[PDB]
Amino acid sequence: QLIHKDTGLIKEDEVFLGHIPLMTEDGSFIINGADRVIVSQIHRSPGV
Amino acid sequence: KEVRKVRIALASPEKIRSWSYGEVEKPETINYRTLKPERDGLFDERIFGPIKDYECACGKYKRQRFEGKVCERCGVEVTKSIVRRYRMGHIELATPAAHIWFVKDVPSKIGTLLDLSATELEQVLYFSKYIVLDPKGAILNGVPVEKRQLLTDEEYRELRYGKQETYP
Amino acid sequence: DQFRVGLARLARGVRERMLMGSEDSLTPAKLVNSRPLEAAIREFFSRSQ
Amino acid sequence: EKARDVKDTSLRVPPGEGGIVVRTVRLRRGDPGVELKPGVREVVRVYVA
Amino acid sequence: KARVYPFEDDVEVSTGDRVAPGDVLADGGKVKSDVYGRVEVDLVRNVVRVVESYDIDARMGAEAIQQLLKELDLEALEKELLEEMKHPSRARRAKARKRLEVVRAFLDSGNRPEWMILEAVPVLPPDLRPMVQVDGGRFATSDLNDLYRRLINRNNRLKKLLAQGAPEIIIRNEKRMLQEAVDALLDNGRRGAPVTNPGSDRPLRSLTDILSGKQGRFRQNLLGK
Amino acid sequence: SDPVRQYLHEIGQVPLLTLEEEVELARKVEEGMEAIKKLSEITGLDPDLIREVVRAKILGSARVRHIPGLKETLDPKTVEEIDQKLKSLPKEHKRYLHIAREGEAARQHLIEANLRLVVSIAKKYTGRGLSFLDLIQEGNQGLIRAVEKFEYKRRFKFSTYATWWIRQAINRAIADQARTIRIPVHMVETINKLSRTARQLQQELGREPTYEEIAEAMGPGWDAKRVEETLKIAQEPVSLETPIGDEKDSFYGDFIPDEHLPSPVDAATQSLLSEELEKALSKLSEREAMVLKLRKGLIDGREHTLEEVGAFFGVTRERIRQIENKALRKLKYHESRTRKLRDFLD
Amino acid sequence: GKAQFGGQRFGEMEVWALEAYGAAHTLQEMLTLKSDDIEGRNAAYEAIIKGEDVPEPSVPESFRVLVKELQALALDVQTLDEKDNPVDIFEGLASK
RNA sequence: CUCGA
DNA sequence: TATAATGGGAGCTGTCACGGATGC
DNA sequence: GCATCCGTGAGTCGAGG
Ligand SMILES: [Mg+2]
Ligand SMILES: [Zn+2]
Repeated sequence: QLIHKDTGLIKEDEVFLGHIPLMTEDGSFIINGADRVIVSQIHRSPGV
Repeated sequence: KEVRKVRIALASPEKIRSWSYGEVEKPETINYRTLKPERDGLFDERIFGPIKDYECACGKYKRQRFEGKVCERCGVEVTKSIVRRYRMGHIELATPAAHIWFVKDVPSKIGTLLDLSATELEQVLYFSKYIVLDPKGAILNGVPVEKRQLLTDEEYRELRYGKQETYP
Repeated sequence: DQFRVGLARLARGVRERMLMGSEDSLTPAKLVNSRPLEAAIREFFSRSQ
Repeated sequence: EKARDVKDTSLRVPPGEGGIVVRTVRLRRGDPGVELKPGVREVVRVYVA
Repeated sequence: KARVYPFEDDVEVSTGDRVAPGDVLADGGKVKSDVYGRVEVDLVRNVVRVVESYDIDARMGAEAIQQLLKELDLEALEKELLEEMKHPSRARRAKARKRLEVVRAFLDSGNRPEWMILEAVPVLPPDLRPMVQVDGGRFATSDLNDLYRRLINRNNRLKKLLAQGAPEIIIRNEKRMLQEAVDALLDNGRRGAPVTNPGSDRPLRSLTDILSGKQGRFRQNLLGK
Repeated sequence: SDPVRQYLHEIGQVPLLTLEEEVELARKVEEGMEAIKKLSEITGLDPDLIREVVRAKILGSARVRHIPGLKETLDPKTVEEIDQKLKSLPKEHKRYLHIAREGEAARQHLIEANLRLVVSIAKKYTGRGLSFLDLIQEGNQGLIRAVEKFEYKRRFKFSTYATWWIRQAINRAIADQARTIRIPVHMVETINKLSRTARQLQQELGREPTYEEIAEAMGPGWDAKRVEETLKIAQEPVSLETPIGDEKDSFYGDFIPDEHLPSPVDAATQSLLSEELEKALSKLSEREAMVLKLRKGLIDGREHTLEEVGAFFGVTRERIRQIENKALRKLKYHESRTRKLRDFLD
Repeated sequence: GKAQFGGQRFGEMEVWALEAYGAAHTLQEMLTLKSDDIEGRNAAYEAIIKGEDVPEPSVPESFRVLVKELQALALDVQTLDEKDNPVDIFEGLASK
């Protein structure tokens, strides 16, 4: 929604943002026809 | 003759120009609809040579009979296309530019010759400070300007255009 | 994370469009260019390590 | 003999490969559900088991 | 900080002109110059004003550097460095030696120091930085072409800016950008941020990158094939 | 270290004009140009030359270069001759010279004072194929144009008129430089319109549009084929140094064969062809073989007419044509007999 | 690569092996006729299909590439004979 | 990048 | 071609040994 | 005379994509 502070005018709309890849039942993706897997990454945890 | 040695040396501007077959004046590559090299651009057959063996750009000459002949209509030498691997071009700079190898390879060769530190050479080369070539009897803070002196922007402006100020 | 990056780029585009154009006839659709978001996602799923 | 206008640019079995053809897929421009990348008239896929 | 000089007759100097003491300002030579400075002819106030300033030659960039390098007399400097080698302090002998090695390198080679500054930038043959059409009919090209195009654009814009009498800040900026463009062409990443193509973090492959390293020309194409 | 920071500092050195200072400078510039016109009227010289001499004196000896339009090469000698031709004028005439000088000075100061506006505008055109500094410089050119075209009589602020020329310059720059394969500005506008239209269509369709839908949305004169051809012509090249696995592994260029140079096989085939053709030609008399060679271009690289070969051997064109025919006939006979040249026909 | 019908890489270490064997001609062959010598490889193929012995190799193309790329860095690399007189490896094709 | 020696 | 508009905006950083200007 | 910042190397080939 778009709001002008002075006018008080409010315009609202549902906008299309594109697509998001879906994970298959088995935990993988299909990207441009080919099955792919996003491998988990280990890193140093945030903190002090 | 037999190759026995290989020498390497600095190239002078004149040497470079002697290598060149033409100046590249336009940042253009090829034409967007003909897919042929643009004139005076990075792929120009006028400069670097013909794309096809023994054939000018327009097509007035298409055989080996004409060899060394430079077409008058399109300005392309009738020769082997292989020369597009060998013929150099050049770009004539409006202002001189330092060859970074002789600047950043520490210690700087240029900086060593002129007794300039890396910081000073950087400040001059990338336009952060001026350097004096002829003081012309100038005076800064009482002490007269000595040659090869490092002036800031404020100092140089005060010395070259004078001191002044506006008060509201 | 990549979604967040793409969204940030989209937002920059949004403010950029808010500075321009007619100031009374602006719809969400006019301000939002989705291309950088789609690009970030596509980049993640295609060319991420 | 007049030299022909066109030449052989066919897809052939590479050295050391081959077998039995089990599937073909043909995608043509100007046909339902089909839109290839710009300039591409058609794409053919052959599966060899 | 200026000196005023009123005039009742035709003035001999115009605005901008640089002036030394004992210079003919106006009135056929009656009123002259006291200090060093720049001329501001005030027609309203009817006065020749002189803002105190010298006609210094202080330059910036590879123009200045090239000048100083051209001025160098190698043999004299060699003499002085030899005198510096006779010094007791070990450090001064070290520095003098290090300098004298460069000096004598130039002396013995026959190379001129100023040649370390470029006036004409060479352009590699196009077949070594090709623009080729791939299988699908699309085009692939070397980064060198983009580096060269950056260079040419900045150079041409510089020539136009000089042709149209642009101010100092603008020309300085353009020259700086030109130097950086040459630096990107020869050795991208060596100074400052590496040049990248739009929509990518990948540094463009410069002339230095082509030669050196495990993927460089020597190891990848000459010592093995 | 950071060129942008440095430039913003150098820009920060020059203070922003007040309305009065601005108007004053603009006035001085306008009257300066008028003065150059008057000096052209009096001296009979070229306004351009006079402008260049005045500008030369204002700037200094540091910047004295040849101007493209000038019929005379601008060197300190000539500018001194012209400056002495100007200084040798009567008072009321010599006045315009001072007017002009102060005009140029005001010009410089006006640009330099208005270098910030260019930045404030140019910062909105990033990510379009041109560096920030490049955008700034082009915008600066636009600013110069604005300075030279501005008119203070209309009581409009200089920023208003400058912004237009600055935007014009930046946009022109982007449309002229952003692509490696240069595309004419009008075509660039068409391509960008096509893009905006496709994007609107996808924004309304919840998917990317077909060529057909784009054509529909583009109006009359546009069909699917034209959309496709436009998109095809708009395609930018990819880098040969694009990495395939990682930076230390492979480059796209490594997978591209050279199609130009003849392979060893092709070269050897051509060689064997020449040799076999000479072999076959040796079975003819020297004249018929030579006539064939001249008519097919195996000698001096070009095929002669029947009149040229005929004049070369000293016979009628009909005669030489008949000799060519009998030569060919013998070649066909021998070839049918030995079948040594068939395989080269592909 | 097999897909591009490619050749095996004869790397630095393989070269070292040939050097250690003193197999100078085998090595030079790998360097020239077998890879990147255009006149050399063409003539070698033709000679072999003719049943003749392979000819003497000449300059590898990647060395010409090296020379040109050094020229692009404003360095003048010159092949000289024993009398210190320049020898043109580009056969006049690059000299005006 | 992942795999192999 | 004229309302006025006037200083950017990226930035996670877990190795190692040497030659170097330096610069403490 | 001694700690500090910078630039540079860090196995091979082969395969997939
Ligand atoms: Mg239509
Ligand atoms: Zn021609």
